[PDB]
Amino acid sequence: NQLKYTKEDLPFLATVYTTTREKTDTDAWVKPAFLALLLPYLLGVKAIATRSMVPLYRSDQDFRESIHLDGVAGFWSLLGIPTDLRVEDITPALNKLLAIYTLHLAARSSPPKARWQDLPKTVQEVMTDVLNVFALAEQGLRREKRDRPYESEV
RNA sequence: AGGCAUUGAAAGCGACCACCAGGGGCACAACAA
Repeated sequence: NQLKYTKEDLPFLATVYTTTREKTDTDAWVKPAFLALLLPYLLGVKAIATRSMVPLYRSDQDFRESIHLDGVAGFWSLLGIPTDLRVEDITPALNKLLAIYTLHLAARSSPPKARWQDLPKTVQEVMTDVLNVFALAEQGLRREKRDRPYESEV
């Protein structure tokens, strides 16, 4: 949103926190889960995402994983992505998470209202059988009232 | 009015067609205490 925060304390324990205005859990977890994979990929830092005000304190081999996610909504467990990740796994995780977000927002979403309350069903069909990726594409087409995909979407 | 004589060979189907389009999710609810 050349330093501008020079009066603020140096962050030895750097915590960042989310707020959302629909009241459900999957809606609460979609931005933290994305941020908790993302910030280690941008900055090489180690993340714990939790509801807990007390953290796990990190040290020289507590550091043996890059990310922990304490108790994510069940869309996470349904994707089968680990709740704890070593640094090599973070780009596989960001790929699966954005691939399911960019597939949920195509069908079972509306342009001003993302309807993340339905994300567990979009994950469960994609994981059951991979051709359901095209079943979701086709749902998108019908919402969009379009009979055929663009050449790019194919 | 009589005897006689109530039938006979062959054929018993042949061609073509055994479907056509279009739809194959639609809505919402993902926690409550």
